[PDB]
Amino acid sequence: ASRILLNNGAKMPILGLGTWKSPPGQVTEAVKVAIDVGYRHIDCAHVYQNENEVGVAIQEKLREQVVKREELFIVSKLWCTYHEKGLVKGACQKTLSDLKLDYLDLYLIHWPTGFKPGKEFFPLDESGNVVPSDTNILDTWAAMEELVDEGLVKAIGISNFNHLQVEMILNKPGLKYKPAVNQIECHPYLTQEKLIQYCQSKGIVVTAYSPLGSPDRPWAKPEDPSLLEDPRIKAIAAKHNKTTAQVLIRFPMQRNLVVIPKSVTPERIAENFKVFDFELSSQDMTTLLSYNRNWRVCALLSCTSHKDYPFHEEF
Ligand SMILES: NC(=O)c1ccc[n+]([C@@H]2O[C@H](COP(=O)([O-])OP(=O)(O)OC[C@H]3O[C@@H](n4cnc5c(N)ncnc54)[C@H](OP(=O)(O)O)[C@@H]3O)[C@@H](O)[C@H]2O)c1
Ligand SMILES: O=C(O)COc1cc(Cl)ccc1C(=O)NCc1cccc([N+](=O)[O-])c1
Repeated sequence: ASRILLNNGAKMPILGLGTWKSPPGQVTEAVKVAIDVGYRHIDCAHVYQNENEVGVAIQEKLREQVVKREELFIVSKLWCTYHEKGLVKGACQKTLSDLKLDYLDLYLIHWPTGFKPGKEFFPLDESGNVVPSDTNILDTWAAMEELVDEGLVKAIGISNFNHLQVEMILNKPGLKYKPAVNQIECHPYLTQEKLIQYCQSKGIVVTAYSPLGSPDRPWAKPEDPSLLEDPRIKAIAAKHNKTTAQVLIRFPMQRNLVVIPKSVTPERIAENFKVFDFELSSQDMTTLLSYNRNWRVCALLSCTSHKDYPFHEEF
């Protein structure tokens, strides 16, 4: 199937286009190309500073009648400086206006860590620690629920929540809507088995981010492993007559995950979508899982003393 059923009763395309790092001068064409070659899910965020340009492409393909709005699944995320109850609707509405949408299919709490509101996305103290917000994830969640009840978003969810944090929301007193999605880092070097089964056992769909290991991440170092260049993965790809990226994308698909590879390269946007006509064997799957090294693209030293920092816990 190309879509997975969420606990809100809506269907979500299991392949989407990521947009973090997509330059504002190239992401309009990248999203236009993606829609033209079949993509119906775009992963966005205010903090990525390119929603206006992504929105230009969405609007143009709607206008061109390449796609209908109902056929699209647009996702964005509440940035950390907007966890306060009074700031959530505005933050959502700014994203909607930029994306030139009247609703989002899914809106996520981007990180469990709330930061001091202001112009700065990472407000810092003199020693470089991030300045927290005294807002907690359950009050932020109640504000997310209000967005559903106002018709601005069809589904709400979370991202980078560890299993204790997911658990806290599922056990929130008065919980009105369960999280539909937990969007987390996942690839053969960070296979996430425990957190994934926990979420799936609760009816929470997991989206895998950085599925290719985010080779363009701005903090990359030489010592770092490289999925795309791992000869063991290259060999599985060769066997299947596919590219390494195609294998890295099909892998989470077969674990019942949604996956959101990013590219601004038209040829790779198309390649990355051509993953619905081959199957990895159980053995291939277990082999790729065996490459786990608990290696994370996404974690910040500036946040490690925040009370809600998600990655001290095992999972
Ligand atoms: N929730 C959050 O905290 C969070 C965090 C990180 C990421 N995400 C989302 O997840 C998306 C995907 O993660 P990501 O951007 O970190 O990295 P990614 O998708 O793992 O990797 C993107 C890198 O791979 C390259 N690439 C793409 N397709 C390729 C192919 N077929 N062959 C060779 N190289 C290829 C891209 O190059 P070109 O673009 O130059 O083609 C780019 O440098 C993000 O864009 C964002 O939407 C969410
Ligand atoms: O977060 C993403 O979607 C991708 O990563 C980005 C993207 C942009 Cl535009 C800016 C900054 C980041 C980034 O440093 N994310 C890591 C991060 C953030 C917050 C808290 C944490 N944390 O660990 O508590 C980690």
